[PDB]
Amino acid sequence: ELPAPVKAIEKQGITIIKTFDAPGGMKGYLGKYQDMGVTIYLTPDGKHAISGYMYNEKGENLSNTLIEKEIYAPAGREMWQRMEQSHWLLDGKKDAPVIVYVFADPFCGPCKQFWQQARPWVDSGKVQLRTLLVGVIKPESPATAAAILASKDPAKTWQQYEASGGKLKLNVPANVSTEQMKVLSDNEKLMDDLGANVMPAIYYMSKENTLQQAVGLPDQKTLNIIMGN
Amino acid sequence: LPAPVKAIEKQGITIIKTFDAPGGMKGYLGKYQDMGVTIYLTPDGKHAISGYMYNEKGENLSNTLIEKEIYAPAGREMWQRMEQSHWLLDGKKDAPVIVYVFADPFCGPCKQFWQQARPWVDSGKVQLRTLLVGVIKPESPATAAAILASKDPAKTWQQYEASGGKLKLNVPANVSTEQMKVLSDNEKLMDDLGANVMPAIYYMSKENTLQQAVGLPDQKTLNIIMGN
Repeated sequence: ELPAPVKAIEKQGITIIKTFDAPGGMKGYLGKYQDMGVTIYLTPDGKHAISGYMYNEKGENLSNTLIEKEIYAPAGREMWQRMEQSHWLLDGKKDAPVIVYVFADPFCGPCKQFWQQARPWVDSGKVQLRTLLVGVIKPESPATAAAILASKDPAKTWQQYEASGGKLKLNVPANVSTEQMKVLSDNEKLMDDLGANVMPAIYYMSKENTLQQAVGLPDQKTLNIIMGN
Repeated sequence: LPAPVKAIEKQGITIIKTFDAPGGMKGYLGKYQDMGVTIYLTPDGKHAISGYMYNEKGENLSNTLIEKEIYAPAGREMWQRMEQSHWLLDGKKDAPVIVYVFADPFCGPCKQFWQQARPWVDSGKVQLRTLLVGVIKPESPATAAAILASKDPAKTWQQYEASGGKLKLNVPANVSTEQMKVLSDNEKLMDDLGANVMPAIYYMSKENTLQQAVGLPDQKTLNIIMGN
């Protein structure tokens, strides 16, 4: 179905997703190479095609913009909304401009270190952390997570738990209640879909409104990026 | 962070996580713009290599890892949402290759794709699972609902596509509430997937990552959709 120059580019290992309208009398083709988006532009003469990246007068990489909006953004918007709708615990001001979701377990050492790393931004009102608790690392992870979900102020209990390094004493109930069992079960199902079993599993949005991830304790550059610097 | 890795960070790489690599090497998974990157710290601890690691059998382990950690997760939730929808089966229920397609009764390219798929569907290798929507023409909703309302909706849809839309239908007095829900749910999922042109085709790669094709596929894309 494809113009010959585009078929030649196909043979270099590119699979075509869709056509699109491009500037300057050029027809666009969006494709993938090993799951990375690629853009191809058919020239006006119709007898040549260019595989590469298009830039505009303002210096914007329009090919990256298009690949982000058409390939990556839809799955990211959906995961972001799913986390938004889950039972997360608030850490920081409800009006903090930067939102960060974190999967955490009570017996995760690195989760508490990341909790400490976040304090300067959280305690200044810049970032809110939204924790999705799971109970998967240790045998008592489910009950311990359930005990904090059961407390009168779960979000405050979680802060005390992380700040104290897990030394905070709890009243653990006779069993995980059906409501608490649902929260934990849903949170691990969202964690599984996201592909990280190591914690903290940190999710945040790029300036391009694409979902980004950090797993384990971030280094200084990744931390500063997560926190919106 | 080890100094050679910090130098690579300054080239525009944001690190996601560490991982274990062969031979006393530590791995770092990262991104450059939209691109997944692997970095390997040398045993001496004083050098790092940004690139792709291969094993004796010739597998690109960096690509395997980048696919599993960065790309495979993005697809799963959309895939299950399509599975849970009210799709119509075209082919064997046990066919190993599953292909979802958003389609409208008045989409011309959808019927051409339906024809292209016949060799794989008829062989039992591929099942097409059609998510009907009613968006193209004023009569698209009523016609899609009529097909959902038929005695054997999956068979009516196949006959409808095979006939180029000439198949005559029994039209009901209105769209039922369940049919209306099916059409509305399918249209909202299609919107979330970001493609409004049809056929909008969704399928899984050999690497278990979600892929999309929009419009009538060319020969190479068709072979890939069908699992060749």
